[PDB]
Amino acid sequence: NYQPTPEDRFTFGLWTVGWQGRDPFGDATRRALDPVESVRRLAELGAHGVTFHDDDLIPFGSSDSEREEHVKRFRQALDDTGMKVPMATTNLFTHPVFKDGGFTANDRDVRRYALRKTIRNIDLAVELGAETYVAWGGREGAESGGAKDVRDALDRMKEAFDLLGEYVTSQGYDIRFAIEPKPNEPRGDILLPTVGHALAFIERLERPELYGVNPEVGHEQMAGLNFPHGIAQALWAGKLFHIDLNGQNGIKYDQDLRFGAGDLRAAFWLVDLLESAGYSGPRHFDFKPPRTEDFDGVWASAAGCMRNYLILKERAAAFRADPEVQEALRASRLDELARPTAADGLQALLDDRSAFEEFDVDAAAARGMAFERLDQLAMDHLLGARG
Amino acid sequence: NYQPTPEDRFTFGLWTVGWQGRDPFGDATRRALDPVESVRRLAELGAHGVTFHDDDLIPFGSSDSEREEHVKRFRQALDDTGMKVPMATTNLFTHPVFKDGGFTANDRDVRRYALRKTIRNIDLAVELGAETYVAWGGREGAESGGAKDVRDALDRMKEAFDLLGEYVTSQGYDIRFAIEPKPNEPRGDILLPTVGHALAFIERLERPELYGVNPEVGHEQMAGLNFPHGIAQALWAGKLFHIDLNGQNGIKYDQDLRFGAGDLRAAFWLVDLLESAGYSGPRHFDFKPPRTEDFDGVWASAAGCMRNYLILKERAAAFRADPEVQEALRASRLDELARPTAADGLQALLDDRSAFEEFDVDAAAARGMAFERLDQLAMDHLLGARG
Amino acid sequence: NYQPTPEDRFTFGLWTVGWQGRDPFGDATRRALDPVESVRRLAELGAHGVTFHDDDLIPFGSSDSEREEHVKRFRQALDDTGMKVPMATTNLFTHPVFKDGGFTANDRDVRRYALRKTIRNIDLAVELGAETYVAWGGREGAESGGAKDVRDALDRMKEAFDLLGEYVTSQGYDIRFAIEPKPNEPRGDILLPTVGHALAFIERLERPELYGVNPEVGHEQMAGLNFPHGIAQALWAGKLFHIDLNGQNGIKYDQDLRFGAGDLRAAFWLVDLLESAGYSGPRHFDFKPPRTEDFDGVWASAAGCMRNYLILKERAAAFRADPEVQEALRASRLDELARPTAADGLQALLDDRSAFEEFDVDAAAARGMAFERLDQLAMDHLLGARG
Amino acid sequence: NYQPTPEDRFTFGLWTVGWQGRDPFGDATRRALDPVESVRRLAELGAHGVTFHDDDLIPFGSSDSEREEHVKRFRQALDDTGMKVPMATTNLFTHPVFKDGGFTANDRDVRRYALRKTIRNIDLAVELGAETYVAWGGREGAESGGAKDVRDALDRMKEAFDLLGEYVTSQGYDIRFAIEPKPNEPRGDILLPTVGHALAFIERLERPELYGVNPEVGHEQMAGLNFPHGIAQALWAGKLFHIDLNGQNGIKYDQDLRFGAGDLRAAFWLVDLLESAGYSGPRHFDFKPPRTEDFDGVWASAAGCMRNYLILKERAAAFRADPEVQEALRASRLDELARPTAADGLQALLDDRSAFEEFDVDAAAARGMAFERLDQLAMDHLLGARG
Ligand SMILES: OC[C@H]1O[C@H](O)[C@H](O)[C@@H](O)[C@@H]1O
Ligand SMILES: OC[C@H]1O[C@H](O)[C@H](O)[C@@H](O)[C@@H]1O
Ligand SMILES: OC[C@H]1O[C@H](O)[C@H](O)[C@@H](O)[C@@H]1O
Ligand SMILES: OC[C@H]1O[C@H](O)[C@H](O)[C@@H](O)[C@@H]1O
Ligand SMILES: OC[C@H]1O[C@H](O)[C@H](O)[C@@H](O)[C@@H]1O
Ligand SMILES: OC[C@H]1O[C@H](O)[C@H](O)[C@@H](O)[C@@H]1O
Ligand SMILES: OC[C@H]1O[C@H](O)[C@H](O)[C@@H](O)[C@@H]1O
Ligand SMILES: OC[C@H]1O[C@H](O)[C@H](O)[C@@H](O)[C@@H]1O
Ligand SMILES: OC[C@H]1O[C@](O)(CO)[C@@H](O)[C@@H]1O
Ligand SMILES: OC[C@H]1O[C@](O)(CO)[C@@H](O)[C@@H]1O
Ligand SMILES: OC[C@H]1O[C@](O)(CO)[C@@H](O)[C@@H]1O
Ligand SMILES: OC[C@H]1O[C@](O)(CO)[C@@H](O)[C@@H]1O
Ligand SMILES: OC[C@H]1O[C@](O)(CO)[C@@H](O)[C@@H]1O
Ligand SMILES: OC[C@H]1O[C@](O)(CO)[C@@H](O)[C@@H]1O
Ligand SMILES: OC[C@H]1O[C@](O)(CO)[C@@H](O)[C@@H]1O
Ligand SMILES: OC[C@H]1O[C@](O)(CO)[C@@H](O)[C@@H]1O
Ligand SMILES: [Mn+2]
Ligand SMILES: [Mn+2]
Ligand SMILES: [Mn+2]
Ligand SMILES: [Mn+2]
Ligand SMILES: [Mn+2]
Ligand SMILES: [Mn+2]
Ligand SMILES: [Mn+2]
Ligand SMILES: [Mn+2]
Ligand SMILES: [Mn+2]
Ligand SMILES: [Mn+2]
Ligand SMILES: [Mn+2]
Ligand SMILES: [Mn+2]
Ligand SMILES: [Mn+2]
Ligand SMILES: [Mn+2]
Ligand SMILES: [Mn+2]
Ligand SMILES: [Mn+2]
Ligand SMILES: [Mn+2]
Ligand SMILES: [Mn+2]
Ligand SMILES: [Mn+2]
Ligand SMILES: [Mn+2]
Ligand SMILES: [Mn+2]
Ligand SMILES: [Mn+2]
Repeated sequence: NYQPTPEDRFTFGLWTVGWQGRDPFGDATRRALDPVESVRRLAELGAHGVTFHDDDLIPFGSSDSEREEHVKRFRQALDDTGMKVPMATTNLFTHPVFKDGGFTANDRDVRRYALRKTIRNIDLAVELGAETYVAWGGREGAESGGAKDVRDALDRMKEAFDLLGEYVTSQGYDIRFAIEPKPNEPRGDILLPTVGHALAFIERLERPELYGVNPEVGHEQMAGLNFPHGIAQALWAGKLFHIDLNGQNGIKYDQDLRFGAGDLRAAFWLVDLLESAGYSGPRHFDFKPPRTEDFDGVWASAAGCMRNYLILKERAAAFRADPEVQEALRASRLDELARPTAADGLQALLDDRSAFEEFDVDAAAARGMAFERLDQLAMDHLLGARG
Repeated sequence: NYQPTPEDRFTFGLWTVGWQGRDPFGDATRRALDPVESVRRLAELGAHGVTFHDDDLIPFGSSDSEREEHVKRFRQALDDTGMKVPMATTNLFTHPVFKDGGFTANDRDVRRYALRKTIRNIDLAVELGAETYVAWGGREGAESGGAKDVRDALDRMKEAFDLLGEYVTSQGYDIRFAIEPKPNEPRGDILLPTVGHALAFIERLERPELYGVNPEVGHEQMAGLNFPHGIAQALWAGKLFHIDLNGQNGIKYDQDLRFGAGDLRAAFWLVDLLESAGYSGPRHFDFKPPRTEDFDGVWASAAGCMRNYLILKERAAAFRADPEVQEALRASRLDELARPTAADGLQALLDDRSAFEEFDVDAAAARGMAFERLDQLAMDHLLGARG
Repeated sequence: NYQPTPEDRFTFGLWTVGWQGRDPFGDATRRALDPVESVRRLAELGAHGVTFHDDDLIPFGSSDSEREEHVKRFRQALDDTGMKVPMATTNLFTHPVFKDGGFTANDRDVRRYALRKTIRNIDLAVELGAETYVAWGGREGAESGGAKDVRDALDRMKEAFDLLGEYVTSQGYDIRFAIEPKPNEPRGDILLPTVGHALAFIERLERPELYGVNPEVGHEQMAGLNFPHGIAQALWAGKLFHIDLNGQNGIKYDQDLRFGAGDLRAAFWLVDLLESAGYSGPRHFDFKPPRTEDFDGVWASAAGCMRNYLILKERAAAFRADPEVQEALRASRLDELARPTAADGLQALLDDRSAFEEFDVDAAAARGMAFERLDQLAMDHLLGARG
Repeated sequence: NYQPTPEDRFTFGLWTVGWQGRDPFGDATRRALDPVESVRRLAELGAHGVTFHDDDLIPFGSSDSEREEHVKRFRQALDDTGMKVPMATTNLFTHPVFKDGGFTANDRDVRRYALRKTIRNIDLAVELGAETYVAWGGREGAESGGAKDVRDALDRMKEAFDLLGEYVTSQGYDIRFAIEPKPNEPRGDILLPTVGHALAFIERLERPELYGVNPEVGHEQMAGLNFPHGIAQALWAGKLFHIDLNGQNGIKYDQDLRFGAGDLRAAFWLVDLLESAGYSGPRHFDFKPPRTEDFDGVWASAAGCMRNYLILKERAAAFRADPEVQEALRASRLDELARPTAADGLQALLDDRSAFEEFDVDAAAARGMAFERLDQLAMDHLLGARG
């Protein structure tokens, strides 16, 4: 049961299963994985494809010829396995040159370099067939208030994305950008810290249609935000281009637990919303097998990502299909929420005495919402306890 | 020193100093304040003006004759003191009818009622000279995941704000709207939980130019976010129509401490930003004197709000004027951040070898940012260890 | 399925199902419940018993004769239904006199009054057969740093509990005290903010054996702490006298959701630990049906508390009984954790070359912990997805 | 002004200024610092001393001859500067062997190794003149609920500390132990997560008088707790053996900002408490110059730590000396808090009608606490708006 297949569109970053277990207080506990090994093992587990930072696939500082060779080996593995590369991204955070940012470094020469590094890898992404190009500005921010004028930083962020827009437009590429928010870590505060801030920003870009969000479960949870609500907003705006799935236990460092771990109920409501909305993008896992684990545990953790998505999918489908839930949805007036408030228009509203002068506010107030019964059906479904 | 005058544009909600001290675990510790007394006492302390919810000024359910009497008394005290009313707002949260929201209540009739109640108060705000009308959707949200389809709720929110914009335009009113975010409380999760989410939503409205944000110090802090950063993004977008100033000690219930209390450094960096940016709107305090206090403490706390703003203004000004700080700003390349990355344009960037093949990435990486020195000069100035 | 009965030892505060829905931003949405009604309805749902604050059962300020009458009616209901009263507590937080605390009010006359109120209700608790007397110092704390010398406050807290100890000892009562931690709300910071701080404090009391903790799921979660870890510590110390069960979604105001809601996985690990440890005290629900609900929803929410405990119990028992989990526990060396580190003693340890000079650190390092596979079995069990 | 001198007892970890800037998302930005250089540079800035983990001073795996060489060089620099070594500690977290803990690793052999590694360094700490030996159980904990039986882990922790106490007693060493709490990071939840939990644990040890706490400003803040309150509880218990001073901006990853940065008011109230209490231990900074910084910024940040302590000391002293503050303290009844509730004893309290039947609860309730005025005088003093 719950065996994933390519139809489920599960993808993994090379850096996920490849994470060697180095944390701020600890050395690596696992050897480096060859990207080819990761492609084959994930394919065997039922993955649809993989994603990469430039520097995951090609060691920083490789010559043109070594770079060709890294890419060729990886392509070969993709071809043998049928694995795809739906997304790609830039490492603008590891090299010490990026210590104050890539696109919003105070040093202009660094910001230019950030863009050139990005553009080179956009060409590679396109060659590999990537439809989304993720930007995570992990170094864009500050630890102190006078280090970063955030209005200037946003000008430079806009300038950078606008230039990327012009680049992909000039080349005739079908690739869209997805901005991945995170509120802090490894900067004290990161710019565009949440889905909202990234959606807002995108509207000020010269070609806003080329840009969307790549939200991450744990990142919105590091600001204590409701992740399914934020995905709903992104879907309402037409901007959910990609998603990173994982787990997180509240407000703390970014844990990057396998999906289903962390806030299990929020995972449930998330699957429900994505499936209800018909989200057709990759179900991409950005997680890290804990450094406690050997390679067998790495693969178990990867497999558990996909397993939990499928169990949740089944329970959410069973919840939405249950006629008793559908009656509960009516009792709670979810159907009334979907009706326009005033299709009759402003003047009709103002002339409607029953909306104000004759509104019996106490009778409306007395109506229970029936949300707890609804939510207990949802719980019973999640837990497969439908009595 | 630090005596506020009405030119400082300090305003207060009636519900601030008028808070009777009822919290979820306790009864009122103070008697109701007549709004006349609030107006007079705040003017004597050097306030510029007051703001109100409809229900602070006119108790819910008042007859027309009671309404006229409450407004007449309030108008006389405004007259007598010279106090302005720059902002007003609707209470769409207290009354049991609003338990599932106003604009996004699942019941349609409640949504229409919310709109009518709002509209009525827009008229009154205009009569009193308000330039901004705030919306705080405190009840818009959910405790449980099935209770609220967030995409439908956002359709309903957009409808409501669009109708309000249609109303003010049809009436020829100069007033603009400001959305005040809050992440949670009294709902488990509130819709448009942060400055980013509200900013993004506005761009989807029919007349986006009529709508900005009214961010609150404590509310962004309740999501663990950087409030000065949030304000910078609002200013960058042209959307800082109004602000609520107060204090909060991290991620917990909404404390509404006096301005200056809570995160003092963030208060410093906020004042620096507002004053640097030439923000010309009201410096509005949304705070609650703690229920420990009697009426004499109410006034002390309100005076404290204004005094802290002025002390921090002086310290920020001394910081910016210090020749050591200016040299520090240059050593930290804040001036370079303000300049374009690639005003030579995309093709010149792509052709610039110094941006990529010939960029000495180790030399750039080795150059310290000098942020700690800069930040210590800021601390020195804040603490008055430099004048 | 999952029908609760008195054998499950589920209890409810009168104030839980009786909460009228007043929050800091909202009026009551439900009428007051008669305590007799609450006793009968809970009995019908399969509850074992009820708990009370003095002021839930007897309106503050009742005369001796009205007080007798309130108590008599309640006793009658207990007798008809067979409901018990295993715990009782004092309201030292609602009346404005307690605005700076009961036991640690700065005013000495208030602290004395706090003790007299408490002692009167301890006599009533005993008469009703209560074995635990809970203290929740919801008002003990501060909003500002100079208001409360916390060393003095702790002296006064110790003095108060020591006097209560002497009282119950002098009267020959079999009643034990359980201190309920909460980190903040309605004070900015509450004294003894966590299980740890309360356990620590108890060790400085004159008769520490008379005192334990009454931890609450949501309260430890408001400090972002692992609730099952804290219960484990309390059980390790012999101090888990009582427990409050409910749900909470991270770090925010105290939500008091029905149990199972909030952090569902932490609910699972909690049930597992309590059942594994043979906790024999009440399974007491301190929750509040959301103010969205009418009385039918109040009773559904109460019923869902108990239902979720039973589902979780079943899954946790199935997890612990599964031989495949037992092999996984061995693979992860949980059994080795339970063995003494050095029963051979200090000198033997120092003479053991294989523990240091000849310890192959790299071979030990290479061993995977197998925790992810273990945890995925736990997930599969929780979700009833054992494939 | 505010030049530190060695009498101020300011100490620094080698790992503080020596931090090379490697974080989970980035490589080192600074070269390794020779501990000799750290000792010399900190002495010139007016430090009192340094502290170390075994592995900071002697790289993991050093031969005896390398060990002697590293220690000789360090001893000469201590000699040359007059710098003390008041505290030392074990690195039981970096090496992959410690991935599931040292003292509470599930594998027994790892636990024994942790103890032997610790013991060896206790000898060295004593040789260098340390009075305190810190334990920080950074790896003791779990990511998942089944991985760690917390009751068994606490049996193992107690065993370990008891063995260490047996060791120092058998050797006749004057050294005492201090447990440093942290709630999470690098483990999902760490055991003994706060000051309270560590304090409670100590009372269960065989020789509790040998053990206190080494609380860290940022660590308690990572649970959203009040650090000055935590310190007051440690002082009240006689257990504040050592302290780590730094800064943190709320609930997130461990920032380790310089002291003064982060929550400035909490830093003020901490200094007031330490100085009022006559705390005589080291003022130890556990901070990391941000990786943005070069070596000149490293020194600026370290100097900033000491300077902020001294500025805050002066401001707290001026606050306590101000005649208006003294009157404010009396108006707020801080003096009454310091006096007993009922030194007349239980029977006199029970017989005192003024404590109950005849207590005028409305008059007491009406008396304001005047905390806001007091707190504004504190703000004035902190900001230098009063001298
Ligand atoms: O206190 C934290 C720091 O101390 C130790 O030196 C570790 O080796 C370092 O990597 C760690 O992050
Ligand atoms: O953007 C690509 C990825 O970059 C880094 O690995 C991040 O830590 C991550 O969350 C992100 O999803
Ligand atoms: O930081 C604020 C300054 O930089 C901004 O990004 C704007 O371009 C400029 O007009 C403003 O005055
Ligand atoms: O009643 C006060 C409420 O409405 C106002 O618009 C406020 O800014 C919001 O913070 C608050 O709770
Ligand atoms: O901003 C918050 C306050 O504003 C309004 O006056 C409400 O009536 C009050 O109860 C609320 O808590
Ligand atoms: O102590 C009894 C109860 O008192 C109050 O109702 C609290 O808010 C609660 O959590 C506690 O459990
Ligand atoms: O606040 C600190 C003072 O109060 C304490 O609780 C002690 O009893 C006293 O010795 C100390 O000096
Ligand atoms: O390496 C630094 C580590 O060990 C020390 O004992 C520290 O106080 C702790 O905060 C830290 O991470
Ligand atoms: O420091 C703890 C580290 O552990 C992880 O959560 C993976 O288990 C990383 O995301 C993090 O950097
Ligand atoms: O002050 C109102 C309070 O009364 C209670 O019922 C306590 O008996 C609490 O839940 C509620 O918060
Ligand atoms: O103007 C009519 C209103 O005025 C009052 O009489 C004042 O006492 C209200 O009770 C009534 O509805
Ligand atoms: O001191 C004012 C604040 O304190 C509380 O009463 C605590 O529950 C809040 O509701 C309010 O914002
Ligand atoms: O303010 C929100 C209120 O709602 C509750 O969570 C119950 O649904 C209360 O615990 C809280 O006071
Ligand atoms: O700098 C180390 C980093 O390298 C990555 O693999 C990115 O490719 C990240 O997960 C990790 O944190
Ligand atoms: O003292 C022996 C040690 O000294 C070194 O030779 C220094 O280069 C080490 O490699 C060796 O183990
Ligand atoms: O600036 C020092 C701090 O910044 C980080 O590098 C961010 O990941 C932390 O690990 C460290 O405490
Ligand atoms: Mn399938
Ligand atoms: Mn990128
Ligand atoms: Mn600027
Ligand atoms: Mn969790
Ligand atoms: Mn992440
Ligand atoms: Mn991600
Ligand atoms: Mn809103
Ligand atoms: Mn604070
Ligand atoms: Mn607020
Ligand atoms: Mn506000
Ligand atoms: Mn510019
Ligand atoms: Mn049963
Ligand atoms: Mn009590
Ligand atoms: Mn004192
Ligand atoms: Mn949750
Ligand atoms: Mn609670
Ligand atoms: Mn409780
Ligand atoms: Mn420990
Ligand atoms: Mn801060
Ligand atoms: Mn730290
Ligand atoms: Mn530390
Ligand atoms: Mn005393």
